[PDB]
Amino acid sequence: KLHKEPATLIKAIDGDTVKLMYKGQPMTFRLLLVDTPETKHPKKGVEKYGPEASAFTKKMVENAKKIEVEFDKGQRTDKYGRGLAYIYADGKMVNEALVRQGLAKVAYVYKGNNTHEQHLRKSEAQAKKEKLNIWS
Repeated sequence: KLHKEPATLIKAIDGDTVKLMYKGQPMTFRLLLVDTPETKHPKKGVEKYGPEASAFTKKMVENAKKIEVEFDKGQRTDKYGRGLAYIYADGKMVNEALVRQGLAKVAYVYKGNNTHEQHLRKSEAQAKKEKLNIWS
């Protein structure tokens, strides 16, 4: 069973990454199973929908009264030291909201973290069927 833990927003970084205060310290979290268009790498620069995904994530965590983190059953940090989790804002999963809104594609599973992959896949399919944002 996965369990949701409280966290406090420090700052939204990109569509896919947020810095949170988790169990007393600041930590950067990378959202599990989602790939959003980036607004940063010196390679490609700022991909289409990058700014929208960013604004999307930022709005969601910034207006939340409660942010919760949910680690999966696989590895909990990437090679860069980022926590790999599902993030919730007032009980809504940000990971899913991005996918459902056509602002992220579902990523390949990473080292056993697949609890919500099917759920995300369904949402992606729906966003695709609606030709939303990225799927437009």
